[PDB]
Amino acid sequence: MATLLTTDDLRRALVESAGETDGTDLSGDFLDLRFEDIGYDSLALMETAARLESRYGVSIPDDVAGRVDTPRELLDLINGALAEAA
Repeated sequence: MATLLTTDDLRRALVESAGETDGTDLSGDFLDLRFEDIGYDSLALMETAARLESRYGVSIPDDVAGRVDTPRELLDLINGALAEAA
């Protein structure tokens, strides 16, 4: 048993990192939009990644980090990576 990454948790983490609360509303459908579509800069995005690692005790690999595009796939990746742990 461990604390998995949830929708709302992910939604919070993006906000907690950036703080950008103008124009971009994650109160709807964000998982299907790309990071740049939800108004998140690459730098602020990787800052968010550090927050994920710090919370769930995980770590995101170099190559796969730059191979994602939408939040959904990021969520799926870390969820699946946790699912491989017992």
